Amino acid sequence: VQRLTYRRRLSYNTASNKTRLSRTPGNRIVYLYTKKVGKAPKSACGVCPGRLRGVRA
Amino acid sequence: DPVPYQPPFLCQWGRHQPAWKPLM
Amino acid sequence: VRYSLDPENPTKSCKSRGSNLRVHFKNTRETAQAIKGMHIRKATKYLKDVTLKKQCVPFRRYNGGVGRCAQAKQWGWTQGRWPKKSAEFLLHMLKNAESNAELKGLDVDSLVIEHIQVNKAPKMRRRTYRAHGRINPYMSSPCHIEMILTEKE
Amino acid sequence: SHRKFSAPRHGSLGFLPRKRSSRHRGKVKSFPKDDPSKPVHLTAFLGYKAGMTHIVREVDRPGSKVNKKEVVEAVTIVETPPMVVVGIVGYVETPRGLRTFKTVFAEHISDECKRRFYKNWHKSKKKAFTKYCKKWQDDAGKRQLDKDFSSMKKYCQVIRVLAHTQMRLLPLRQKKAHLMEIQVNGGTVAEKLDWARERLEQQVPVSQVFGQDEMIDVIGVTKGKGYKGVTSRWHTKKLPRKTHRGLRKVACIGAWHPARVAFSVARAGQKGYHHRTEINKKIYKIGQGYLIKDGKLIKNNASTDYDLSDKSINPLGGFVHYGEVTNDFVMLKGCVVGTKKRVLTLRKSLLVQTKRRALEKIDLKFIDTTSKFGHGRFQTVEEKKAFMGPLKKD
Amino acid sequence: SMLRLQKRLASSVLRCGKKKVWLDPNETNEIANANSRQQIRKLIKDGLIIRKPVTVHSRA
RNA sequence: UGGAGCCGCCGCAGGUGCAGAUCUUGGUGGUAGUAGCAAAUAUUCAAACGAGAACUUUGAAGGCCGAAGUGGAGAAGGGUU
RNA sequence: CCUCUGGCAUGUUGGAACAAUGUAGGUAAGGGAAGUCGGCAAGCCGGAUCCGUAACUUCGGGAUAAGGAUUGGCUCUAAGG
RNA sequence: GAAUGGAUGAACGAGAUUCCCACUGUCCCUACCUACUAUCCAGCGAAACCACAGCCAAGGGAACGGGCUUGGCGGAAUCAG
RNA sequence: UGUUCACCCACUAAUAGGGAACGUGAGCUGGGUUUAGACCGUCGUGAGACAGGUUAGUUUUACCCUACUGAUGAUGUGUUGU
Ligand SMILES: [Mg+2]
Ligand SMILES: [Mg+2]
Ligand SMILES: [Mg+2]
Ligand SMILES: [Mg+2]
Ligand SMILES: [Mg+2]
Ligand SMILES: [Mg+2]
Ligand SMILES: [Mg+2]
Ligand SMILES: [Mg+2]
Ligand SMILES: [Mg+2]
Ligand SMILES: [Mg+2]
Ligand SMILES: [Mg+2]
Ligand SMILES: [Mg+2]
Ligand SMILES: [Mg+2]
Ligand SMILES: [Mg+2]
Ligand SMILES: [Mg+2]
Ligand SMILES: [Mg+2]
Ligand SMILES: [Mg+2]
Ligand SMILES: [Mg+2]
Ligand SMILES: [Mg+2]
Ligand SMILES: [Mg+2]
Ligand SMILES: [Mg+2]
Ligand SMILES: [Mg+2]
Ligand SMILES: [Mg+2]
Ligand SMILES: [Mg+2]
Ligand SMILES: [Mg+2]
Ligand SMILES: [Mg+2]
Ligand SMILES: [Mg+2]
Ligand SMILES: [Mg+2]
Ligand SMILES: [Zn+2]
Repeated sequence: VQRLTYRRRLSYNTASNKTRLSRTPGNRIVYLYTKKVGKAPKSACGVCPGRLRGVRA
Repeated sequence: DPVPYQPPFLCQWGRHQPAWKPLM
Repeated sequence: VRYSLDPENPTKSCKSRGSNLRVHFKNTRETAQAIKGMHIRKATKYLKDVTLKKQCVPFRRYNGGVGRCAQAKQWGWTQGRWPKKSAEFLLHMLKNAESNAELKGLDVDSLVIEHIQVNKAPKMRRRTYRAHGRINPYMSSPCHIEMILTEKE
Repeated sequence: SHRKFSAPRHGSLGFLPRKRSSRHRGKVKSFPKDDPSKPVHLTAFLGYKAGMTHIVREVDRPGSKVNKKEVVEAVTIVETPPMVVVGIVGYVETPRGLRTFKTVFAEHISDECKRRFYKNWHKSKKKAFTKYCKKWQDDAGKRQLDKDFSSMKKYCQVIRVLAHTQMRLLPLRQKKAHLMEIQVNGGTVAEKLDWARERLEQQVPVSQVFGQDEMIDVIGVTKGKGYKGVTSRWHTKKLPRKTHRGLRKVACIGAWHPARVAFSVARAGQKGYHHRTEINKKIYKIGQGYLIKDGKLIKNNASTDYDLSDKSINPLGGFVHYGEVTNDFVMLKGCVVGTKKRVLTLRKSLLVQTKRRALEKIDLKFIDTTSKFGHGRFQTVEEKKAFMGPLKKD
Repeated sequence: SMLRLQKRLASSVLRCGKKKVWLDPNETNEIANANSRQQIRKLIKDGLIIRKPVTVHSRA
């Protein structure tokens, strides 16, 4: 059980500071900072709750 | 080190303290 | 330098002093009054007994709150304590005085301490923080010691 | 103002120099008065407190509900070996008091008596009485000592005798014997001094001093308890829990204008190790020590005419913190002052004991010699082995 | 005589506590002259300092 | 003792005489080698260095914080610690 | 609360005895608030399972009302994919 | 004394009072044990306060004296309270 | 009852009256007087007042001199001990 730290200086649980656990070839676990989850575009009609298909979100 | 300042004024005896009161 | 009570016969008398010695003045004066008048070997044995807590030093003038012991009945007093730092420092000073007598060419085992004087030194100031945000002095009181041995046997 | 609720005083005003006792041995302050009608005898003796036990006896006073019944009694065993007389001392009555006149020691003084004259028996050279013992085998020295005896016989009014205990026959650690003056009360001064000269260099047992069912006085130093508080010392009232500076203290000493603290105000200090004399203690039995005619005679200590056992007053495992009593002893009703191994003076009574409670005879029925080192439940070794049976360690 | 530097360096190399760094008490000067790692690493490959095992915590 | 300026008389002038003012500054005593160095369980043995070891270091033993820690890293603040 | 990883030497000092009065814990035969301005402090009960739960009420509660029984270890049985 | 609101009122209150059941040193009536102090010692070590300093009875006084008067008397240096 | 007083129950030989800075807060408590917060009644236009009532309201320091309780001691007895 390795209690590990950050690798940056923002020491708060901000939306720009979301991490994920990753195992390395050095046999230790480390934080990797996740990219923020983007969303698919919405139609110009304004009447459909779903998002468009075929476009990379 | 700097010169120590004078001991503060302890608002010790007055209306608020019941530890010793005169005839009133 | 000058001393108090200069010796009558400086040929058969040696001298030794020490300035700004960070000891306690009262303990040093009491062990100096205990050591004053003895032979040099009896004096070193007495200071080793003070260090090993076998013979004590009677506190005769500065005896405020000083506990009693059984060993002070050799001196005819009630209070008694064993000043270790004082005994060691004016044991080193007797070692220096014996070396000075050896340099002058004096007989070692015939030396009697004729004069000893313990004066106060300039105090070493420090502080202590007490209640309600106040700062009071915390003053070391060191001593100047000077002594003369004389061939008296 | 005055005190609202009247209350008696905590503590006695008579017992309050409460210092530690300057003497360790219980000193007689008042010997009984002498009249030249009774024969000469000792009025005091000196024994060591051994322990405590029960006594079951028959009650024989009429009018009580406990008439012709059986009670238990708390008693003190005091081991009292026979003392050795090693000197005499004379006293003359002066308008300033009662002054000693001449002290004549004996020729052959034992080493136990010689230990008292030294504070350090090891580093000493044992030189006491060496030029005084030479004053006996010569003509001029014995003539001067006989002239001193004649001067004492002419001029002395009160004769005391110097007797010391025997520390050889005792289980105590110390060997320094206790010496004591005992005033010989009896006939005239000449017959008194002749009897003391006869009893010089001799043994004095207990039966020559005290007898059966006698009301005597106990003199001794209290068991010391140290620097105690005023609540333990004067038995004052405890302050309640809500107090700030303490609740085992004396609250008010006294008033403003002078009631500054007096001898009558209770304070904290020395409790115990006080000289005390307590009167009217009844002797139930003066015992007999271990004597040999063929083997040991252990029966004559604790076997009564109702028990007919083979027990001595020594408990199972001996007396706790004292030792084992091998000498003749006395046994007093009640509790005496002092701890174990304590020197203790037995004095004859100053008051004419003419009461029913004082002159009631005592017939023993059962002497409880069980183990005092816990909750003992057997009287003797053979009874315990006969009840328990064979153990593993057999 | 003074091995806080060598114990801290051995902890940093072994990636352990310094609770588990066992500096050799017999050969003290042969560790005290090693003022750095790659000398303390030479002491590792010589075996003069040993990683102490984990204090056991059973599960039976 | 000291090492470089000073005084008497006739007149003139003043920031001209201290025992106090809970006086201002500086220094020093009794108290007094006294009160105290008592919040959060605990240290012990052997060796190295040295003139010197209860507090430094190393080894061993016993402990504590018990993963919302007496742990590992940041922000404000400090600025070389 | 105890232990592992990690950290430390008990928090501005140690040694010898275990006096009073203290500070913080406890324990007391018999009585149970008679103490005191005042049950102040202290003390009783307390988790869970099975029963049972009054007056009143805004019909939601009161309510864990009040009041009882049980609780350990070992060896099984039956049921729960 | 009636929105300077009157009356009733479930639940709630570190709000203020009275009684009862159990309970307990609050008490009768105190006792004992433990840890840290206090005690002594090695080292370090202040502060408030201080006319001079300090044994009382009575008298008078500025009308409750450590000092004056008349008596009682007083004996070195200190330690823990 | 905060009570000083008062009255009542029971026991008892009897439950007499008082003083010591209206004894006694560096001995305790803070109960009610007598700070600052509040509620009610009366008065005042009002701020506010009320020996009117109620409620919650930090009880500081001795280590100094004396006195006392304990402990070493001290002066003379040539020194010590009994
Ligand atoms: Mg597409
Ligand atoms: Mg401080
Ligand atoms: Mg501050
Ligand atoms: Mg009265
Ligand atoms: Mg209080
Ligand atoms: Mg017993
Ligand atoms: Mg001018
Ligand atoms: Mg001036
Ligand atoms: Mg101290
Ligand atoms: Mg601290
Ligand atoms: Mg770090
Ligand atoms: Mg814990
Ligand atoms: Mg501790
Ligand atoms: Mg430490
Ligand atoms: Mg700290
Ligand atoms: Mg009880
Ligand atoms: Mg009551
Ligand atoms: Mg409560
Ligand atoms: Mg209810
Ligand atoms: Mg109206
Ligand atoms: Mg109204
Ligand atoms: Mg005055
Ligand atoms: Mg008054
Ligand atoms: Mg007062
Ligand atoms: Mg007060
Ligand atoms: Mg109040
Ligand atoms: Mg108010
Ligand atoms: Mg003290
Ligand atoms: Zn659409």
